[PDB]
Amino acid sequence: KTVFHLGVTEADLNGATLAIIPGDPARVQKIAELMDNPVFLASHREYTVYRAELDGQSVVVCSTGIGGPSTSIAVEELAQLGVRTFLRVGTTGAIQPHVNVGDMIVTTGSVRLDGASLHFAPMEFPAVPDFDVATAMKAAAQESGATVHMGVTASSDTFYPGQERYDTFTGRVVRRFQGSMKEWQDMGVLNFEMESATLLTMCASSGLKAGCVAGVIINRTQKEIPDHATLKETEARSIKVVVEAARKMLK
Amino acid sequence: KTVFHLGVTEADLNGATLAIIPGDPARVQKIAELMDNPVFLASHREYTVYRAELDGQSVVVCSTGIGGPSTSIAVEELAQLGVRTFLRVGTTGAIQPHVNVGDMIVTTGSVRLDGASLHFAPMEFPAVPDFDVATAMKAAAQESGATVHMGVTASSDTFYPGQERYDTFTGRVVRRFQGSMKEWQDMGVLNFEMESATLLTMCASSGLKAGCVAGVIINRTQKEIPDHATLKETEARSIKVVVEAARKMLK
Amino acid sequence: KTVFHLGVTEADLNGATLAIIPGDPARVQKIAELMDNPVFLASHREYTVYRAELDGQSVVVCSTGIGGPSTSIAVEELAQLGVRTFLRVGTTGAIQPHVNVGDMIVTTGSVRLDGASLHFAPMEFPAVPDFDVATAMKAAAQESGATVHMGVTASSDTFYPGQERYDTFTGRVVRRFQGSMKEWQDMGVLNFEMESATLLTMCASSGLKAGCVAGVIINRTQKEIPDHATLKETEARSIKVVVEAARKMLK
Amino acid sequence: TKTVFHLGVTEADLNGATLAIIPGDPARVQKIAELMDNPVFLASHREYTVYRAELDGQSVVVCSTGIGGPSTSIAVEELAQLGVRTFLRVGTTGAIQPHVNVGDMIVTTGSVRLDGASLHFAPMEFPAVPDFDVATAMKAAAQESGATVHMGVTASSDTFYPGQERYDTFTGRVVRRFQGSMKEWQDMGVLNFEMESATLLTMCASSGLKAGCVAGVIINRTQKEIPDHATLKETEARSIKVVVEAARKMLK
Amino acid sequence: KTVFHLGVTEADLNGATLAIIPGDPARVQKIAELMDNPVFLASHREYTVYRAELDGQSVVVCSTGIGGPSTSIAVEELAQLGVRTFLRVGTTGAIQPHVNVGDMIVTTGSVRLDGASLHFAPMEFPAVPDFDVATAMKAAAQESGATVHMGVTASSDTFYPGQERYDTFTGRVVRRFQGSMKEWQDMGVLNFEMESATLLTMCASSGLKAGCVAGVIINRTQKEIPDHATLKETEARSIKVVVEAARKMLK
Amino acid sequence: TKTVFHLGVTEADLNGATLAIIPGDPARVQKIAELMDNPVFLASHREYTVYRAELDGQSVVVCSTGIGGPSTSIAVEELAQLGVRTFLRVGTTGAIQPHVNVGDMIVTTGSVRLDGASLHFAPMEFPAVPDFDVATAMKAAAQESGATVHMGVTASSDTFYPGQERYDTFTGRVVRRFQGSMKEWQDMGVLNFEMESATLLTMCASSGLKAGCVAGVIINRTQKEIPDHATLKETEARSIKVVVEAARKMLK
Ligand SMILES: [Mg+2]
Ligand code: NA
Ligand code: NA
Ligand code: NA
Repeated sequence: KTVFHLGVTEADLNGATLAIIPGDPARVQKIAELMDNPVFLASHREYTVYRAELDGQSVVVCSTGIGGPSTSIAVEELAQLGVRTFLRVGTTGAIQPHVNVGDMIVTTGSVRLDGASLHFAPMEFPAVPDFDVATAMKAAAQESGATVHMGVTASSDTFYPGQERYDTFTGRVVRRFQGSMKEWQDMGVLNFEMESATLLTMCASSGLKAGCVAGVIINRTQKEIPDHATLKETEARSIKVVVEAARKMLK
Repeated sequence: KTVFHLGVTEADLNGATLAIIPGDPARVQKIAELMDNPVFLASHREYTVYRAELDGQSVVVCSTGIGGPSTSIAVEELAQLGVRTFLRVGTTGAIQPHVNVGDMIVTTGSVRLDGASLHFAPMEFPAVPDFDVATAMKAAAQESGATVHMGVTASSDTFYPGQERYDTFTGRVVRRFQGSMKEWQDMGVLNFEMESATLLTMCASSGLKAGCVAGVIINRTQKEIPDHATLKETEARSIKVVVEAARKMLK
Repeated sequence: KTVFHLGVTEADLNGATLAIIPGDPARVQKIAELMDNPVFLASHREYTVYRAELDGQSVVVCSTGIGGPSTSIAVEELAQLGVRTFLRVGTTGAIQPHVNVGDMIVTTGSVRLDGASLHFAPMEFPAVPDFDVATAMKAAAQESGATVHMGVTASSDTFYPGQERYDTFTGRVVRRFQGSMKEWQDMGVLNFEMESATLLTMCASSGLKAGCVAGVIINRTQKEIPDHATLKETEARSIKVVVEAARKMLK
Repeated sequence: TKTVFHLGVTEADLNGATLAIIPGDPARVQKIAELMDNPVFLASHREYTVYRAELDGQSVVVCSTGIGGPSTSIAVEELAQLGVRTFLRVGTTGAIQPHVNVGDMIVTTGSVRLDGASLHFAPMEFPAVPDFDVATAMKAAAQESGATVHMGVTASSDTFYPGQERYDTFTGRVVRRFQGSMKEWQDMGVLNFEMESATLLTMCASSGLKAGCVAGVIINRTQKEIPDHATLKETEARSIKVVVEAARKMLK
Repeated sequence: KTVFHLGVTEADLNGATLAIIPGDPARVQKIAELMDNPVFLASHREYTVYRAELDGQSVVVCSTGIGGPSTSIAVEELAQLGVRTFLRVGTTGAIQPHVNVGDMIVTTGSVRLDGASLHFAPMEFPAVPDFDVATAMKAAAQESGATVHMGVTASSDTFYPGQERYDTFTGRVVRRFQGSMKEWQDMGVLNFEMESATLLTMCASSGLKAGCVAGVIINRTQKEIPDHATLKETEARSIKVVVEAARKMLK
Repeated sequence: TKTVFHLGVTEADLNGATLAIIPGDPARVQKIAELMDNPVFLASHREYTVYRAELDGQSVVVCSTGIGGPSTSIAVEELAQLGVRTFLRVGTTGAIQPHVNVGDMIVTTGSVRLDGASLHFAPMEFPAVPDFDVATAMKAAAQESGATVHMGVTASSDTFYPGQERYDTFTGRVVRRFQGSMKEWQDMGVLNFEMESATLLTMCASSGLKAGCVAGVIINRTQKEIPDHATLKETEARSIKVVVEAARKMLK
């Protein structure tokens, strides 16, 4: 049996029960090649799927696309094929002045500024990671030598108005999001992204283990775009960290 | 300047003020080749971008990925580059017994079961198309010989629970969506999809003209696999119709 | 055999399946007299009911009163007596500078700033007209020689605070409505009125065909007071247009 | 001289009135006014019929509201622009509790806000409650008329049909929000449904205006008995007699 | 049967069907000693319980603690033991300039700025007192010679941000509550407290009779500080008044 | 020097404490304080009993909260004014999952916000989340005690009765919102019910304070509604030993 969107079967996964889920399809091969015997399985729409081996055990790498809706499809269909643990990796921009480019963020909870999380649990339910995944990500990030921040991420269904950007076609932000960035800053939120609220809510309410780790590639309060060397090193560290976190999760 | 995600410039669009926006990146070239002088511009993440010419005028074709969040990025960045009219095309499944495979649906309004629409307008605001775009889509659809339905579409941030699917890993649907498919059926809703609420709300509240047309490729109330020829013909007709609707909007 | 509020039976309607529904009881006779053989049927509370003949077919004219609640009663009771198509006519202000006194607006969707719409469908559902009624209204309005605007109407349960009027007894506007007129202006909304959200939501979710057309008699953004002659012409044109729209709907 | 936009009257037309009786039906306005002295028709436009009269020498307005919070909110606002500060709603109603009998009177102590226009004056958390002096005067007038009086909560709906959980309709459907709602209100002690009190009471309690509602019971949803015309006629007449006596107590 | 939190039995109550419910456990004995034969029953957590006799009838005095949650436990457990009428007494701060220190407020309805009221009735339901109890409280307060205000009270789940206090650890007030005190002032709200919305909603929806009376001990709009004698007199008058209101409720 | 408004203490009274242990019941404050060095009573007002003690040479406060978010929010605010930055909640809880046994410990990783006071600090979208170091210390302290420990989501209710879907009550009714809610939380993997963690965690996570919750299971709601009182005394004793050891780990 082949799932509707991902184009793979349970046999294709070789017994994997853990997936690493980047957003960008072009990063899938790069993550798989950090492990042993990487194998391309399928690519359709924003979903590129590889398998590889980590300490002898099969691991899936599957892209999600941008946003909760496309992420929710990938997580569901991988769970149909036996995956139980989901490690999100990416890079991100921080919104607090003490966070530096090259630091890592491990999300301990997300502000649910999305719609798909409500398709799994009502708004009162916390978008929080599994404690073992969060523990493994913190340990892998710390062992990398980076400075690590554990804290809250704001997870938005838009890149522009929901992150209170005004440098846009209309220059307008709807009332709900006017003043929102300052509010999140004053509440200690570390960063914005666009998938964690869906991922964490769907997994925490469905018997699946999930977490999110990200390397910081810009501080939005300072707007200092990194040189190429620093960007490359931060991107590389983020995926090396997520693979070591997967290693810590294997049983 | 090059826009942040799509990787194209205003010059690359060569004057285009109208975009055709399918979901799947692999459909972009297939739409572009119905027009004159198609040229590939860029491909990043779920976003593949071509230009072409229709009756001497430039037209962009840009994929959106699945879901309102990735759609909202593409629409905003194309608008930054001068695009003012957005024609969504795709194929869909219907939820009314009287709608047959091969028929076309032109959306007159969407049920906002998404999150990104709320980043542009509060829930009270109607997710409705531009009337000229809807009229052009109806005319083009009828001129193709298909049976056309004008009506309401339910636009969900998930494929599974928000469309009241129970054939899933948990088999559960949150309270909000229990009994929902029958509620929408009794309210005359024609079909589910995953992008129109975001697209139509964002455009109608932002000075952009938008509409949606889709070919019906399955009927969820019927238990019948369509033949391959009928599916191919319906896909081909959907994109012929959207290009003819673009020709009507330009003229 | 009589419905509870309107005081008419199905036999009194002489087979009519289409109603013209103004708000003011005193306008019912005026609209009826534009058609053939007008006959007074009943008057109770805000509900004055006539019948007339248009191209040989019976048409009902029934006032609604101000607001969604009284409107919802008239629509339901007429539907119980066999009416399936409802054409709302009136006159309105406008909130966009480009809309002039004497122009006409055909609503493509309503902002649901009412309560009664929620008694038919949850807020996510679009308050949108039937496409054939909106098309007939656009055609009748344009054929009259008026400048016609197709677009979104804000439909408020109040005349005063929900339209952000400060020339009131308290001069207070509740937080929800502070700044709201500029927000709707920036979102492209054309006008305020007080019944379309209820009408359009109720009908679109209940298998009834509805639409709304209005003549513009004042513009909130303009200082010039309209010539009383232009007001009289606009009132007369509005009802001539809705009768022609009814002619185009007859089968 | 300028007239208010919908009601078609000026402050001078009211002869100093600071109290209004506000029925829903325009045809009941003259019937209330004639219980007082020197009733005079002022205007009729749309659902708004307006009379003045005198009670113990003081001017009183009588003005219909139409059905629903939206048309009611217009009448209250425009009357308040002309100096009216106290608003007494009267009408007749069904009841949803078995202990409330036809011919009894209900004085609303608070309303379930199943409307929209109340939200245009105060967020949902705000209570739709009457002025305590108005409710007190209504209770005293009702008791002095010989009727059995019930003080309690009224459910105030923007619809007559689905919001009152009626299924005998064109579609036969009731939206999810209102499925099971009649039994829910019954178990919470709610006495009756009507269609204007949540708007009226929220608008007035948040705007420095005094308001209350009294109604004669003319049917009981929970009963099958059909009241005859003399009983309905008696209940309608008593309801307006009671509201005029309540106005007298407010003016004293 | 011994109720779980309050630690009393029906026999301990000696037939009482009326309770006076202050917030502070230390005030229970003081209230009981205004009546005949005061007897300590139990003390656990924030719940101190006495019985006394008033005109020969048993009355309970039971503290609630601060907040709707602890109040809801006390009311429920007393109702299990036969109590049907609940008279809340306390002292409060007023937010209207015309309300003076030493005046008394009888609540005619509460703004539901709490959470526990929603555990008994949806937000649309009015947090309103029983009319007999409010009438008895008005009469007792007026007969004492105090100036009495009947009106709306804002009932907050917090002492600090929900009363728009900025003199706090963070100085932050969440968006919902920014500007809120001026909005309640403009709406004619008399005072803030922290239990009435829960108490009134719970009782009104559960067949129990409840009301609230308070003496004003501070006014947030007035700079002048009240003297010690005025405060001691106001605290003493508040409890004398509630006992006289209980007398008026006995049957 | 001024005392805080409700707690009746000054910063000097706390001897520089930056960590508080916050039980609900005033009578348990002394029981926790006596597990540390040099316990001293500071104040008692309303439901707030406050002691100071010393742990490995560092000052620690113990302060009761009362039942519910509203009284808890006062105590946390006023302790934070006096320099407290870390808050360790200890208490008992009712488990809702069948695999959790009486006497097990639960460390909350996030709370379902079935309260009102959390909304006075952050909108509903914001996660009621503990500080990660506090949750890590609580888990380690609970494991080191020999207890079986569960990490997971807690449903945090403003009521004991209907919001925890209890039916053995005066009316026997539960409002629509909460009908079927316990099964819904069970199917979503929620471990337990209590009444303060949503307020505590949301207020601290949005205000620069570190907080966590640990609780001993005294009842399993898949079995019964009201708990039994033998290992309960034993469960309470182990829970407070665990929270003191978690405090030691946070101070190290
Ligand atoms: Mg730096
Ligand atoms: Na996507
Ligand atoms: Na009306
Ligand atoms: Na308490």
